Amino acid sequence: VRDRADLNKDKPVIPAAALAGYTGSGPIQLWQFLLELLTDKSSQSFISWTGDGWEFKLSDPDEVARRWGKRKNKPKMNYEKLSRGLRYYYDKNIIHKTAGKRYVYRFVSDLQSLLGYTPEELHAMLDVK
Amino acid sequence: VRDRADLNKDKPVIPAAALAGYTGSGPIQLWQFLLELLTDKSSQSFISWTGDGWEFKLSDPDEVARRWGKRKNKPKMNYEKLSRGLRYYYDKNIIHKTAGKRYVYRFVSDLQSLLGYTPEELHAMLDVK
DNA sequence: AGACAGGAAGCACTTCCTGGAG
DNA sequence: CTCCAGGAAGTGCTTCCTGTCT
Repeated sequence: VRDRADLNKDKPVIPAAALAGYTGSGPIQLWQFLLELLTDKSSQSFISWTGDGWEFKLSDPDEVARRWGKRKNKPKMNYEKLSRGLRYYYDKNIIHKTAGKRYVYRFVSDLQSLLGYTPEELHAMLDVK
Repeated sequence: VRDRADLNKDKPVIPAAALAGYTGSGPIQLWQFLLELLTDKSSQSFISWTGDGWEFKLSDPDEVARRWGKRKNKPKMNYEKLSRGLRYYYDKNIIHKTAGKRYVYRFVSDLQSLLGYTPEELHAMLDVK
């Protein structure tokens, strides 16, 4: 059995650069970035899936903001501003706020027809219940 | 003498990403993009310094646009549009258009005191004139 | 107080287009 | 024609602020 296919490795399952390159959507966007962090085993301490579908929660809001800023060269980035970005998604039907729960948002389920992966397949690949 | 791990190889003398990080100017901008290609030995075939100060020339506009498009994930990018972005630099005083010379522009923001380099030195680190 | 909704203004283009000069 | 100038509209935030709830 020479032809070995040991899947991927230890890198974000859905990296932002590739997603954005694939869709030719322009420079990387906030939701694409959060998607990368979420499909990456290591990032799991400051951002994770709540287990309920596409609902995710920013366990440590500032760590996520710090990286968002470091990624776009916006040193003064933080959650108060990062979140304004999310609120604009409410109309564009991309992400919605999970009312009543601190730091909790949910992608619209149509992300599944774009990614090709099911929230459950993604949960499995990583490790969440 | 092992401490001879001191190179000056084939990587841009001024990467756009690092320049942006150094200034914390946000996503890579077009003028930073062209700066990187101009300070990269391997790109002297489609874009290069004309030898007069910071005057540069797009010897192959389409290749520059293509590359520009690939950096920001905008596959439909062409010179027609890249040059529109350049024109918006006139009122911002970042670039001046050499009149009577196809595809020739000049950086006019004070690049020397921001990069620390000199038109001459950069000309030296490269083989231009 | 911090989380959160959304108005307002600004930034750096990207995309479309009229129009003028060589 | 192609280059080139610049108007006008739109995107995806970034930055700032009022106001509400909790």
